Amino acid sequence: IVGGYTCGANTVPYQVSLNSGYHFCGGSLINSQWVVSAAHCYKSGIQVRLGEDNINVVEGNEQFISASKSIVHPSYNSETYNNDIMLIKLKSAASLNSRVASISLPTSCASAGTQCLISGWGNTKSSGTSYPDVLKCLKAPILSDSSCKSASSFIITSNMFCAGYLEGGKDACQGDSGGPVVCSGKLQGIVSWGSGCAQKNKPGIYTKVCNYVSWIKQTIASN
Ligand SMILES: N=C(N)NCCC[C@@H](NS(=O)(=O)Cc1ccccc1)C(=O)NCC(=O)NCc1ccc(C(=N)N)cc1
Ligand SMILES: [Ca+2]
Ligand SMILES: [Cl-]
Repeated sequence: IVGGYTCGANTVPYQVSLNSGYHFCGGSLINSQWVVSAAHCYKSGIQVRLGEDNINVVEGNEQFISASKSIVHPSYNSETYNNDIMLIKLKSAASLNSRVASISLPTSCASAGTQCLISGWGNTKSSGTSYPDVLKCLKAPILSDSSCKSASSFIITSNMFCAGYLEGGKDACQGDSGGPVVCSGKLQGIVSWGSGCAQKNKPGIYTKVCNYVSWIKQTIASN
């Protein structure tokens, strides 16, 4: 997260770190057994880490749980990042508490102008490299598709939205991938893709979770 702020320990209790020997992606806890992340975060040997603040220190509120199944969206396109979403089932149910909590799925999509909370342990610099140990947060509004398209020249599918600031300086970044965009207590976005980080006229692009609720629900029902 570039141009954000320190969240505060366990202030984003649905925020997950995916670990494969090191933190490599975020995720969102959607019930005691399932995590939503980005399809581009798929890899073998994922351990889900709940209750994290400092990812390099055991602070006492963590739960580390292996993935038992990973389900990449059937239509994930690794060139365009269309359908950039994945479900991860936990080997064991997380113990839910004030610091490890699920986040609700949308009942309907959010609109341009709505303010959202974006979080993760990704790069904090728009130029160069700095990875935080503690969770970072950013408030950012959803942009209209038309303003985003004209500003960036990006192709934005129906399953994507732009959020952030066209002026640059505030954005998600590498390492935030797969993490939450929460708006009015609903998981509306997943950190997906972009062009650099916090650059002018290059806002963050996010998987539009509202389009996947039926898929998530039926997948969970049958797995
Ligand atoms: N030609 C097409 N259509 N390409 C789609 C993929 C574009 C790709 N862009 S990219 O390489 O600039 C992403 C990046 C890599 C290193 C450092 C900063 C940013 C990209 O974003 N790749 C996946 C990725 O790196 N995702 C992580 C990510 C998370 C947040 C942002 C952000 N600025 N909000 C950007 C990338
Ligand atoms: Ca920790
Ligand atoms: Cl529009």
